[PDB]
Amino acid sequence: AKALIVYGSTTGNTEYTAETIARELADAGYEVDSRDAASVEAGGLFEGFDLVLLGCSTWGDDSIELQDDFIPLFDSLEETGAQGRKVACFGCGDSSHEYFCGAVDAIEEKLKNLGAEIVQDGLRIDGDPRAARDDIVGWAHDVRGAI
Ligand SMILES: Cc1cc2nc3c(=O)[nH]c(=O)nc-3n(C[C@H](O)[C@H](O)[C@H](O)COP(=O)(O)O)c2cc1C
Repeated sequence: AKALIVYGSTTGNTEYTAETIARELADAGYEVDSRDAASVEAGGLFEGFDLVLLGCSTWGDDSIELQDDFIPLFDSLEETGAQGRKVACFGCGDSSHEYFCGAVDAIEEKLKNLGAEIVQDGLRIDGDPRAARDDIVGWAHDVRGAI
């Protein structure tokens, strides 16, 4: 009944993606809360939520880095209340890079170590998200059925 959507986005790709997802969940009857990573703090962030969706863009010149706003959260993921919590991940990227949506893997690896429960494989979007719109909607739909 309650979902938290936390996103880290620079050029607004991931932000558009997060809000598409939320419409999908709010439509199915969930109570939704969307938050910019810049605005939140890690201590008990997952408290009171049945499902969490975390999205981030991928950066870095010579190594894989997470979006700036997300870093603090990622760093203190141990304090969010992730053990046994149902999560799913997403992000925007560019397949011209070697590690296509490398942030997604990093987060997912981190969550499993914490004992989170990963409901579905992460959504990884190439180029412009409005052109992968049906894919976003498809995923939200799948996420829903995997609960
Ligand atoms: C210097 C740089 C490095 C990037 N590195 C990667 C990468 O390793 N893997 C990937 O999929 N995308 C990579 N991308 C691209 C972004 O993630 C992409 O432009 C994305 O749509 C931005 O998402 P946002 O608006 O949510 O910030 C990089 C972009 C730049 C400028």
